[PDB]
Amino acid sequence: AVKIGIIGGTGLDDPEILEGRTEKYVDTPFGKPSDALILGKIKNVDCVLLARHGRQHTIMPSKVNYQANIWALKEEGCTHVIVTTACGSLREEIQPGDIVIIDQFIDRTTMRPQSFYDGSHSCARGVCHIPMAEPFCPKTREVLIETAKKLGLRCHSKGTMVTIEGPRFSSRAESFMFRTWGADVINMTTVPEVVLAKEAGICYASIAMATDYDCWKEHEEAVSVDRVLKTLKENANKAKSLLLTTIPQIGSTEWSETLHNLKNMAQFSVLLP
Amino acid sequence: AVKIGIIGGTGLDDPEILEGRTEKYVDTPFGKPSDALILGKIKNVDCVLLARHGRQHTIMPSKVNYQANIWALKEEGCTHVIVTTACGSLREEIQPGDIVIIDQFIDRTTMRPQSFYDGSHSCARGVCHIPMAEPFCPKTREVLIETAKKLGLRCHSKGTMVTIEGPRFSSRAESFMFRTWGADVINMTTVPEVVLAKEAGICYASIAMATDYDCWKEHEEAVSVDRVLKTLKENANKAKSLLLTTIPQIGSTEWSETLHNLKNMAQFSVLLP
Amino acid sequence: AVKIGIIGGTGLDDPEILEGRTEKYVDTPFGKPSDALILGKIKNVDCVLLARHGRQHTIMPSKVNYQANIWALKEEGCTHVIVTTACGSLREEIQPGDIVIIDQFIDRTTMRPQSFYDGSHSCARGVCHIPMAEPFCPKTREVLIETAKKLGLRCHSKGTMVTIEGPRFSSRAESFMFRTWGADVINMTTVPEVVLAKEAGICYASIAMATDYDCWKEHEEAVSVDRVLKTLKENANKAKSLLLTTIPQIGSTEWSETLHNLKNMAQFSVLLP
Ligand SMILES: CSC[C@H]1O[C@@H](n2ccc3c(N)ncnc32)[C@H](O)[C@@H]1O
Ligand SMILES: CSC[C@H]1O[C@@H](n2ccc3c(N)ncnc32)[C@H](O)[C@@H]1O
Ligand SMILES: CSC[C@H]1O[C@@H](n2ccc3c(N)ncnc32)[C@H](O)[C@@H]1O
Ligand SMILES: [Cl-]
Repeated sequence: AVKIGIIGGTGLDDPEILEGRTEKYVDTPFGKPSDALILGKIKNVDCVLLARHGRQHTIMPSKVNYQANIWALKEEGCTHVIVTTACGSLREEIQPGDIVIIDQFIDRTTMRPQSFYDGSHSCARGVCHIPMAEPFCPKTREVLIETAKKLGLRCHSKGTMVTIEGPRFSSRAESFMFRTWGADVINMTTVPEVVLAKEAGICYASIAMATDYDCWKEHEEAVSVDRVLKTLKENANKAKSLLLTTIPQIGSTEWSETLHNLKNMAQFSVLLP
Repeated sequence: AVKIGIIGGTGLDDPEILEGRTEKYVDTPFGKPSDALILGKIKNVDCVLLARHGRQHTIMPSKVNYQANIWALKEEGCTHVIVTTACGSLREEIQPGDIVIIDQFIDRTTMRPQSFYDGSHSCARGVCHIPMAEPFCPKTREVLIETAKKLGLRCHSKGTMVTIEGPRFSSRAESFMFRTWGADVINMTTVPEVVLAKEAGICYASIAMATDYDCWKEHEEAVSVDRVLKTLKENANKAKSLLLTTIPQIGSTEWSETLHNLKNMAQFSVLLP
Repeated sequence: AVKIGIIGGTGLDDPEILEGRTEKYVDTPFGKPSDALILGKIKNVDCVLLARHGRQHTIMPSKVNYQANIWALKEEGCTHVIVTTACGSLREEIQPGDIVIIDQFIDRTTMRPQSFYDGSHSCARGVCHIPMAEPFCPKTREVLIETAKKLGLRCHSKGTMVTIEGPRFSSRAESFMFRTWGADVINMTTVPEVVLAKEAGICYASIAMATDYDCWKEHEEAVSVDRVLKTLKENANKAKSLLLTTIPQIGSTEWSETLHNLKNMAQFSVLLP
C-alpha cells in the first residue's frame, strides 16, 4: 500500500491532476500546513496534494511551514512525497524548460527550522541527527528518469540544488560562486523540505524545472519573477504529464524493504536521554 | 528633482558635511531608524544624512534596523542613496586608505530580514523576489569613480564585498576562503542595506574604505578595532571630499529613465494573491 | 594561579576524570548552563567540568547555551578552557580515533548568538568586534600536541574545523564543498564556543576526536549516530588520558603575560558610546 504526497511549487501546483478530489484542512503540532490537503487518485493510486505556497501563492519561501507540511503528509499516511520546484539553471546544458531529477543539495538557507526534534514537542522526543549522504529516494528518481525518457522530455538524471534563503535572487558574484561549489540549479525551497521528509521516513523526490539561467551570464538577460512565471506557463504541462505517468508505476513497484530501511535510518538517528 | 540619502558608516558619518542642517526624528512601519535624519544641502542638492550605527556608534551590525533606515530615506523622498562603509581588504593591491566603488556582494549574514515584504505590514503586500544581478547603481558608481580620479585619490573601479554577520571578525581560514570565492573586501553592513534599497526603487551606491588587510596575511598584523579606527581617522577626509564633490554632479545629471527602470523592476518583482 | 574549565562533548564528558568532585548549579545573565558545574582537581590543579549537552545528552547543538556555558566558567575563575568534540574527518589521513588539535574554524552556523555584547545586558556594554585570526590558544595547543606524542597517540598538530548548524548531517555535495574550502574536520559545536571564550579573555583549546569520514567517500559507508557513538566508546579513553596528563603541565607553566594579552585583546575590542 503506497500513498503519494505531492507538493506543488511555483506555477506547478494544479489540483486538476487528481481525480475524485476532496479538500481536507488539517492541523499539526507545528501549526497549519500551507493550505488544505487535496485527497484524490491518479489511476488506482491514493495521492495527497499540497500547494507549497498556498493555492494563491501568498507565502514567501523563508516563511513556508516545512514542518507542518511534511508532518501533515506523514499523518495522512503518505509513504512517498514527489514535489515540483521552479529553479534557475547554473549550467549551460540545463536549458529553460528542462527537468532535473536532483540528487544532492547545498544549503544556503539561514532562518529555517530543519528538524522535528526541536525539544518543544512530545510528538518528537530527543535529539535527531539525520544522515544526508543520499537525500533523495533513488528508486523514485529512477522511475522519474525512465518516465521522462518514455515521454520524450529533455531531462537531466542528476543535479545539485543550492537552496538560498531569499526572497531576493542571488547576486552575480553569488551565482558565479555557487557554480564553483558544484551547484547545478538554484531555488529557495528544497531545504529543509528534503531534510524533514528524511526524518519522517518518507521516500522523497523532486522534479526541478529550470526557468532561467539565474544571472551568471553577464552578457545575457538576468532572472526576474516575470521571466520565471512565463517559462512555467509554457512548460507546466511537462511536470503534470511526468507526475501522471510516474505515479501509477510507483503504485505497482514493491516498496516494503526501501520503506523499512528509511524507517530504521530515521529511528536510529534519534538520541534519547 | 533628486534627493540624496547619505548613510554614514564607522568613522564616516560626520553631519558637518551638510549645510543648512535640521534634525528630524521619524518612525516607520519597521520601527525607528538608527538615529535622527539630518536634512541639509550640498550646494543646491537636497540631502538626508543618517548615521548607520547611531551618532554615538552604539548599534552592532546584526542589530542595525536596515528596513527602517531605507524606509525612512524613501519616505523623506530620497531618489538616491550613497553610503560609506569601513572594510577589510582581501587583495594586496587594495591598500588601507584606498576607496573601492563596489559592484557586487557575497552574503554571509544569517540573522537579517532582507525584504520589506515579510507578510506583517499592509504597506508592502505580497511576496517580493528582487533581482540582484546588478545590485549597485551603475550611473552613480561611474560619477564616484570619475570624481575620485578628479580628486587624485587611490580608487578601485569595481569590487566584490563579502558581508559577514559579525560582530566577530573572520578567522584566517574564513579570510582565505573568501578570497577563493572571489571576494575583494569584507564588512558587516552592505547586506541587506543594498537589497532593501533595490526593493525601494532607490539608486544605491557604496564608498568602501579599506582599513586593514583582514587576517589572510599570517606573517602580517591582523585586524582589530583600534587598527580600523586609526585608518579611518587618517583617511575620513577622502570620503568626505568624494561625497561633497560627487553629489552636485548627481544633481545636474538626468535621472528620470534610470529611476523609472528601478521603479518598474521593484514593482514587477512583487507577486500578488 | 590557573583554573581549567573542561567542556565535555559527545561521549567525552565523564565526571570521573576529576578527584574531589562537588556539583554546583549556577545561573548567568544569559540563562542556565547546560548542566551543573563539577568542581574538582587533577593532581593539584583546580578544574571545572561542564557537559556541553547536559549529562544525559538531551540538548541539540543549535540550542546549546554557549553564552551561559562560557560565562559560568569565567565567573567560577577559569583561566583556561580545554574541550572535547566528536567530529567527522574530511581528510584521508585523519582516521577515526585520531585526535586533531584544531587551529582554525570555518563558520556554517546560522541561528547562534556569538557575542556577549548583544545590547541586552548591563554586564557587557557596547559593541564588541573580537579578532579571530588566532582562535585557539597556541601555548595550550603545543602542550596538548607534545602530550599526545608522549602518550603514543595518533594526533594531528593542526586542522580546520567547519561547524555546521545541524542537527542534520551534511549532504555529500556539502561534504565535498567543505573539502575544497580547506576544512579538515566537521562538527556542530566549535562555533560559537571558541568565539565567546575569546571575548571572555580565556585561553581556549579543543581536542577533536575523529569518529567517521562524514560522507565524501561515496563508495564507503556514510556517518550515522550509531557509527559516531561506537567510535567514541572505543576511543574515549584517549581523550581522558590526554586531559589527565596535559592539565598538570598547564598548571606548572607560566601564564600571566599570555592571559594579560588575551585580556587586552578582549578589552580593546569593545566600542563604548
Ligand atoms: C516566483 S520566482 C521565485 C520562486 O521560484 C524559485 N526560483 C526560480 C528561479 C530561481 C532562481 N534563479 N534563484 C532562486 N530561486 C528561483 C524559488 O524557489 C522561488 O520560490
Ligand atoms: C569598528 S571595526 C568593525 C566595523 O567595521 C567594518 N569592518 C572594518 C574592517 C572589517 C573586517 N576586516 N571585517 C569585517 N568588517 C570590517 C564592519 O562593517 C563593522 O561595522
Ligand atoms: C551524536 S553524533 C552528532 C554530534 O557529533 C558531532 N559530529 C560527529 C561527527 C560529525 C559529522 N560527520 N558532522 C557533523 N557533526 C558531527 C556533532 O558536533 C554533534 O553534536
Ligand atoms: Cl555559506
